[PDB]
Amino acid sequence: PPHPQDLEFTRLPNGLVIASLENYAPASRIGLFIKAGSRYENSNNLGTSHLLRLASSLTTKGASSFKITRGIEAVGGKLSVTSTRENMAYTVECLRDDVDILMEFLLNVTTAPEFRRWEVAALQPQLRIDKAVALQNPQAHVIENLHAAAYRNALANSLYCPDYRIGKVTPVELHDYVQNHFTSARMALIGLGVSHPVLKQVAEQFLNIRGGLGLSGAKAKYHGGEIREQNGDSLVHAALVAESAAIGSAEANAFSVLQHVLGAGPHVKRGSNATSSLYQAVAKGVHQPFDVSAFNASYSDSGLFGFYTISQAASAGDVIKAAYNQVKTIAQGNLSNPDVQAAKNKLKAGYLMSVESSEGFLDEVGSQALAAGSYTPPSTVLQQIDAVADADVINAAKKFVSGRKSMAASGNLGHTPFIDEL
Amino acid sequence: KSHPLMKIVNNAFIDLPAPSNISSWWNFGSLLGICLILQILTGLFLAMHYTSDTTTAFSSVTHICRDVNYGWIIRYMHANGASMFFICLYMHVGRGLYYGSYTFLETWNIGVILLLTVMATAFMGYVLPWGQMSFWGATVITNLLSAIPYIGTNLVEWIWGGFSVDKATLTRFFAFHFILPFIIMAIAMVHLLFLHETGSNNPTGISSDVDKIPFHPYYTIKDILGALLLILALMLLVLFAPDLLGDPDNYTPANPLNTPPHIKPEWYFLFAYAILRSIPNKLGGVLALAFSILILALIPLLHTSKQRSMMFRPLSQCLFWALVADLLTLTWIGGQPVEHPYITIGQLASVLYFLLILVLMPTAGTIENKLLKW
Amino acid sequence: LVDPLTTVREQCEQLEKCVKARERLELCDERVSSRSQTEEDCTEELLDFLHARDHCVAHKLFNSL
Amino acid sequence: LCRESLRLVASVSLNVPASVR
Amino acid sequence: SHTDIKVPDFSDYRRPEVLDSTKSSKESSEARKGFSYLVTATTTVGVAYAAKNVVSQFVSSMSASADVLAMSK
Amino acid sequence: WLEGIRKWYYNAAGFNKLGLMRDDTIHENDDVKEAIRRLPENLYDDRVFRIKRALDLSMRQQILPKEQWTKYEEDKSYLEPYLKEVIRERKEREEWAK
Amino acid sequence: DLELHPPSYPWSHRGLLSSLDHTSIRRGFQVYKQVCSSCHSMDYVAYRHLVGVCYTEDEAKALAEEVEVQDGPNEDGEMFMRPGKLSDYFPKPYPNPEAARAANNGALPPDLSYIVRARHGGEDYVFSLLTGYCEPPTGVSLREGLYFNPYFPGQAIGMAPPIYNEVLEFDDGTPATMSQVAKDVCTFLRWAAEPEHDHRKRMGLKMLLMMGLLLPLVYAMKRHKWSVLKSRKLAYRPPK
Amino acid sequence: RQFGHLTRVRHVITYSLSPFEQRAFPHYFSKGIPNVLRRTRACILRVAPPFVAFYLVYTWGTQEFEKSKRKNPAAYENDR
Amino acid sequence: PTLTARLYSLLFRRTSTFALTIVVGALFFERAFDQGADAIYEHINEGKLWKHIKHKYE
Amino acid sequence: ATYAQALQSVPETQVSQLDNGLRVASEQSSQPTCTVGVWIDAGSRYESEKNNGAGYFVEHLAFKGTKNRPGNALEKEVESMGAHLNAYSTREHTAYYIKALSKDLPKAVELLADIVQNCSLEDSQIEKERDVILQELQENDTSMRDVVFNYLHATAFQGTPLAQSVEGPSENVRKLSRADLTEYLSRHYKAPRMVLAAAGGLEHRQLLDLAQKHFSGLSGTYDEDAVPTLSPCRFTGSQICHREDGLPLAHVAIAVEGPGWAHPDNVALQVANAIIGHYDCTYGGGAHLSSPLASIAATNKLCQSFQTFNICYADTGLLGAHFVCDHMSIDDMMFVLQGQWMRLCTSATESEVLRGKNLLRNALVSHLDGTTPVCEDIGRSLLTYGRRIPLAEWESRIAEVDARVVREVCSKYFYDQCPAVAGFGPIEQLPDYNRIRSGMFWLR
Ligand code: HEC
Ligand code: HEM
Ligand code: HEM
Ligand SMILES: Cc1nc(C)c(-c2ccc(Oc3ccc(OC(F)(F)F)cc3)cc2)c(O)c1Cl
Repeated sequence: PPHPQDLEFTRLPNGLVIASLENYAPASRIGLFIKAGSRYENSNNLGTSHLLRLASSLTTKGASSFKITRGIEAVGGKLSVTSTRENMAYTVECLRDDVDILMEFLLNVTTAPEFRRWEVAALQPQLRIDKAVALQNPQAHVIENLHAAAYRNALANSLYCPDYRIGKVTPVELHDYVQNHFTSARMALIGLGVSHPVLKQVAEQFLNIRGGLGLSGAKAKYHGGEIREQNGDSLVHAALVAESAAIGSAEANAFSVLQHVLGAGPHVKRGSNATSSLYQAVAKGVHQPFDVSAFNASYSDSGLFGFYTISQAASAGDVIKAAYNQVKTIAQGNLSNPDVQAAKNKLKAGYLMSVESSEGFLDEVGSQALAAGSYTPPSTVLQQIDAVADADVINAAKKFVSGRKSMAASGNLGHTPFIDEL
Repeated sequence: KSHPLMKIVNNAFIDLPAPSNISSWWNFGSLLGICLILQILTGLFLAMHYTSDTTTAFSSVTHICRDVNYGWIIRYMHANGASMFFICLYMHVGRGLYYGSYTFLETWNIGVILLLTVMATAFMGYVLPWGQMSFWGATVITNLLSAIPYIGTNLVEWIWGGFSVDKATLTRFFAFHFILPFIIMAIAMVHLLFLHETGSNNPTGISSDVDKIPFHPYYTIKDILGALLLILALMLLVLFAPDLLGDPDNYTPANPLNTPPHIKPEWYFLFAYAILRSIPNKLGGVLALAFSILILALIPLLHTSKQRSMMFRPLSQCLFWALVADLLTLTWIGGQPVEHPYITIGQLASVLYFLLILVLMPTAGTIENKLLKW
Repeated sequence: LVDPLTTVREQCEQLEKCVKARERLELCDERVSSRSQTEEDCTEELLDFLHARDHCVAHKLFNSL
Repeated sequence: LCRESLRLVASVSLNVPASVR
Repeated sequence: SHTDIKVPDFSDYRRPEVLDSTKSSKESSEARKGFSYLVTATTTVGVAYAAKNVVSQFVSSMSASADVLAMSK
Repeated sequence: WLEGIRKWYYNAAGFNKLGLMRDDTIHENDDVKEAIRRLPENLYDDRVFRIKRALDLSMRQQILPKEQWTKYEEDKSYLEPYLKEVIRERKEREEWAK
Repeated sequence: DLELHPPSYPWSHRGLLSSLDHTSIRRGFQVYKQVCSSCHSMDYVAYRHLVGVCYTEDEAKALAEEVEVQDGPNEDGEMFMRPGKLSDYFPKPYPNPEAARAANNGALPPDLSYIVRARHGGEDYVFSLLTGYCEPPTGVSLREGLYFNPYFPGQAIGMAPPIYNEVLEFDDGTPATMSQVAKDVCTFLRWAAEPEHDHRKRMGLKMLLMMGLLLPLVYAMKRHKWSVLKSRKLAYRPPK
Repeated sequence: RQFGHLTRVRHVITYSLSPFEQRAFPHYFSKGIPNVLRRTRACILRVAPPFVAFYLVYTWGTQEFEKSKRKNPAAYENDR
Repeated sequence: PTLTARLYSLLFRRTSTFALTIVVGALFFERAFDQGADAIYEHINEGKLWKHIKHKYE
Repeated sequence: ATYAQALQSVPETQVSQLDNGLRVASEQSSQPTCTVGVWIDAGSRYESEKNNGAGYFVEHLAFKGTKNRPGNALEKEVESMGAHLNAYSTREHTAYYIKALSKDLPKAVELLADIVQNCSLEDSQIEKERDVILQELQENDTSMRDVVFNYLHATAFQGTPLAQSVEGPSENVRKLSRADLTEYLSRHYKAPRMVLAAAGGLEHRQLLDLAQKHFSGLSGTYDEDAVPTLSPCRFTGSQICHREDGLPLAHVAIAVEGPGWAHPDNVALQVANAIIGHYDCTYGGGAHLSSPLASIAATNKLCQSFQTFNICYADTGLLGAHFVCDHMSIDDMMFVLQGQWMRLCTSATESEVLRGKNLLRNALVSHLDGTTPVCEDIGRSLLTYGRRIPLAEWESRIAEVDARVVREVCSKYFYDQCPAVAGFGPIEQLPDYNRIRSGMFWLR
């Protein structure tokens, strides 16, 4: 093989992170990560993120809507946009000989968008599409609700524009949103397959715009509670979670391990998920098609943890309870060192695999770069997994069973329990 | 620019949804178009040399045959073309009767008009060369109108422009003969305009929207073949038996002083000539002869079977072929002199025609239903 | 000089139908000739004959020409 | 859509369909 | 299942050259097309002959008749 | 007896040779069109196929093998009960207008 | 009120591809010019018409100059005769029907241009008429000027039997019999009434061969196209 | 009315084959002639009796027109 | 390759050459047919035409 | 540090063999995780009318425990150690593979050899997977993409094995017994007809000695006239039109006979397919898209998704396209598509080729990013091409494709060729075959 390289790193005067692995691939992959997800949408300018996501390649200052679309396609590049409830991630791909063109079109899209009334008005009904395409998966319903039940100010906000707002987003609201949240103190420039001098040189020259967070998020006041969309699908989807802890604390790790103890997902194609604690617990009173798995969300501000039930129509009452009991008798303390040592492998491997391909890697480098300061190599993560004791896990399960509850259900909910019946 | 917009009016010649199962009896409309266009084209070229004056009208046609280059082929294609038209017409009307297509009332009634127009055209056409049958055909046919009480006698003289079929008539007949074709071609486009509202019938009589196919490429190639055959039939007549369907008396110039022995309208009219001669009364004859053609317009009101087409209708099937055979009989009877036994065969054939259509065919349909519990 | 026709007629009116008709010609011809003031002729019979003869005549006269 | 084998981060782009992680 | 749906057997109607379900059609297509496109091309030729002839007749209809050529001398 | 003639005629008409039921041949018409709309998915879809196959046959000019012919005894009058109503409702609509 | 129909004499030009016999036309012409051109008009033929049919141009022009035909008017406004030329239409036996009848006991000898097509039976009739003259049967008398011919209708023709043996003598020197004359003049009269006759039938051949060739070819194409539909297979697959 | 808008058809499958992959005149006489003969058998007694009847009436009324045109018969009659 | 197969790829494949073929072929055909069937007719009616009896009168 | 040079620094995939046949294959990077797995020339093309749907049955049973690891041990051993175990069947291939940590490679390789060789095939388990699969066939029945693609196969390769689905007719599933499966297994899973591929953190020869350890013990050779040969499958210009109106949208697939894994044209055909490209309503580009079909489709909503394809098999393939659309847009979508094919065949502009080339270049490099990708490439490359191929060679082959080539190549496979057409849904508009066939030639 070739010779492994140091993921270089810098932090310009105005707080702007820059990073660049130069792994001499034939392909070059560049992200500009920005703190501008749903959390920073106020109670008025909703969906403005969602539209902003679709709005890549509307005419900019230096390049026309045409030039952008055709120019990248002329070298077979790609300009993707990836939003979380916290972060937007404008990410390009191309051959390592075209890097400067793709870099160029990237800066226009972020620093210099015009948002022309007649283009932005023409784009609006795509919201209708992109939303409906995504709410095919009944999960999206449930998860969207769950945050809106759990949290209020910031993270209750959906990734997909609400109904009433489709059409109503003004080009002023984009100008405003970009101006306020596309700032040096909220941005990290990540590069894979590119040398550090040029990523700096361009960042200094063309990304040095006002570095003053123009809005800040709230502190994510957790509420708690339940949202139930009765709608007659064959199955019933329902999620139940409780206030977990944020990412970057060693208490997060304990929830991560607590996850792979309970339920991760399939590891072996077509198996019965023999090792999955939750699936196995709910495997046994109920004889039908069903599913359950451990929900673990963790952001900078806060976090969620619990389980997700895809039960039958009338098996909802059984599956949701039966699964809950199984987590309870972990909070009570039935956890052999073998079970923690298995989960620690699942997680250790699961992480290591999830940065294998360039695609995940860049999302983690940019994730760390924004979330907190500089890159934390895999060894330290693998070590910190080991660092988590067998107490912290049972204390996480104790924090769940005791903690404030959030439930989001949708399906035929006739035989579905409520938080007070649970 | 490209004129690209109303070629897209051949959404009713190319992507037109047609039934999959229309038989060769549906090939006939197209042919009738070919007949019409052919007739027009040859007619025009004949008009380049003909003259409508009594002094030169015969002499012109001869000059066309003898000295005008290929004038004879044109002249005979025209005259036999007239027959092929009428064959195609009677096949085409039959199809409609058998398969019940007369349910498309507009298309049908426009049809019944067209027919009259074509009869009228061709009648005048045959006067133009001013032969013995050309004259006496007109004298005898036209005069029928003066059977109409009070006015007819004046009306006939108005038609003629005098007291006899004369030079005054021959000229206008040419004039009208030239025009009507076009009125025919206009009406035809309306005839289609209404048909395409519904699309074609088919031999079953059963709505074929469940199973349609593009007119093209299927029915184009079917129709090209079909035209080729008509062209064969025509060219056989023209090149081998050019006087087969013609009367010889019309090769001797007209003479208002000496009447031919067996005066008879050209073949496609003989059926009605017979029905006319059945009735002893003058007016009765005329009204009968009228009904004999216009009863086509009544037909749709006499439909009774809950099935549209005769395909699944045995009784009707027979009575139909009885009708055709009776027409063949009347056609024969009309060609013969009015002597025994032809006058009685005439009577019975005539009464049989109307009896079939008005009494028996509707009854057949009724009984037919009673046997299926309809 | 002699005409091929005037031979072929002779040779044709041998055949049985010609003589049979010619017979009927004489036979009623008598009857028409020998009476007083009856009003017919045997024209019909003449033609009956002539037809029978000339069908034949035509069937071969043209070989001589 | 199917059923029977069951055992957030939004994403949209310019060349890919949208995925819901 | 939709995998019960087996295409029926057309070997009753096929061209000989494409009967062997273990033999590539690519050889014979060359000649199969040629053969059918031939029929077309001939039919066109015949029709061209036929058309050329009826046109020129109808044209010649308008040049001086023998009646008018008589006096030309 | 009538029922012998009926049997004969039925087989003479010879729609059966195409695997068509009597009520497949009925003359399309407002009442019929309506009755047909009221038909249930299966009964409708069936009729569609019976006719789609009968037309295809007619085009090829062939018929069905003797065995697959529609049989007098088995010939369902599927459209009858629906139409009779459509009619009666319209006769009521007219009576009332009088 | 009785009538005898002609028989079917088989002419060299009878069959559907059989042409006229131009030698016999040539001879037939002389029969007209000698025997009938003195009572029968042939108004629609002219000497030029003969050229390339049965005579050369020189022969035909020599046939023309043989006749005095009127022309004019000249400088003084007066009509004058001149020898014929190629473009002259065969001269007329009389000035008009009244003269023609007054010369022949009231009966008008018809024009022969189209007589072959103006009568049922055609040459099979004309021949039969010309040779078929015979004696009135016991019972039949006739007016003066009428001769009995059984092929004519009413059997009382006003034409004197116009051909007997050696009524003329032909150029090529054929036996000028009676029935050998009638044959030739009938063969001529056919051409007079139908000059297209040879050409038409040749076209007919080309048409037959052509349809021969095309009509299967087209049918083939039709079948090539319709194959798709004629071969197809339907399958009803409702579920539950 | 055109393809797309004609009518509603459910649960039907059509299999077809390229004109170039198949024979133009398959089993032409093999299966043609019998099919033709069946077809002729089907209709013949519906079609032909009316024309036969025409043929009878034709020849009859014709030869019968010829009788009445001919002559008279007692052998004596126009006198005595 | 068969004759059909060579004919396809040499003359029928390109719609340009296809048309040219029809033209060339139709010129060639025309004369052959005309003269062929003219000859058949002339034989069928041997002796009878002015072209057969022309020589005698010159 | 150029693209041309970047192709040099790519690890040359190392490949060994065994006396007993099993080719061993591996590409080394310094990846802390790796992927390793078994690739086999077996499936529904080698299957036959009576045993069709068995390769799917075996694939189903393979992870339900071996002899040396009964019940759900095979499962738990892999689950608990963290790693991932997957498998798939196709018409011409079958693969079972594991994603693991580098250190686990030795343990991993062991389990695969056990899954392949010592499979239990419990008689109680067969009837358990019998009810599973019957329900997995009802699932596909409502996935118009899968249905249309199987139809396309059925009518494209009618009368041959390729026409067969991988899943098999619902009858066979219900009547396949152990006897059939065991036979299939022993008759088809032979060591020379197999490859052991892996990529990530590992040194070639560590694998090879693990292969000698656990795969020397596999059926090492074959008997004489039992190991089968593959008959060429005839491609038939034809149509199959499942008219189902109650479905919201019409799916259609149309394709002409592809060249086959072997043929070098498969580069200029990939370049060409890249030019016509692919699309769905969620693409950002809209009207400004470079592919005229995509931009036309987008501005006029001719379709809500369309993709070109080159499905490759041994000595043939399917080279065409597929679209999902509204019951009235079918003709137009078709017209534009065929239009593009004929446009390529007869005039293929120079730069638009250069666009395709780069899209393809991008495609293959950014396709081989991971271990699971490259392991799978290596696994099949050997089973089809006979070797693995350097990106530096693929590049050379791409760099030779220009206008004149793209045309000669497209003209070769498209121009005046009978296509095979599968249509599923409200397809009353879908053009007649005789019409579609005329869409394949020019100078109208
Ligand atoms: C000198 C007088 C004369 C000559 C010579 C003569 N004809 Fe006539 N022809 C007549 C007259 C008078 C009639 C009157 C017919 C009638 O009885 O009404 C007649 C009648 C005919 C008719 C009868 C038309 C019909 O339908 O019955 C034909 C044909 C005819 N001629 C042909 C000829 C031919 C051919 C020749 C010589 C080759 C000839 N004629 C010579 C005076 C003549
Ligand atoms: C549309 C249907 C037509 C029919 C059915 C028809 C029918 C006829 C008939 C039966 C004749 C007598 C032919 C004869 O005995 O020689 C005739 C003569 C004639 N027709 Fe027509 N004709 C039609 C259209 C036309 C048209 C459109 C024209 C001119 C534009 C035309 C011009 C003539 C002329 C000039 C003659 C006299 C020459 C002759 O006697 O042949 N006809 N037509
Ligand atoms: C110049 C005269 C006519 C022309 C050119 C003509 C032309 C056509 C054509 C082209 C068609 C479509 C093809 C077909 O279905 O056969 C058609 C249909 C029809 N015509 Fe005519 N037509 C003429 C006269 C008539 C007459 C006289 C009638 C009735 C008395 C008639 C009744 C019909 C009917 C009922 C149909 C459609 C029925 C079906 O689809 O089966 N037409 N006509
Ligand atoms: C349903 C149906 N519809 C139509 C239109 C046709 C049809 C009708 C006419 C066709 O050719 C024509 C020939 C002459 C024409 O002239 C005129 F303008 F005077 F008319 C017009 C058209 C060709 C096809 C058909 O064959 C069927 Cl089956």
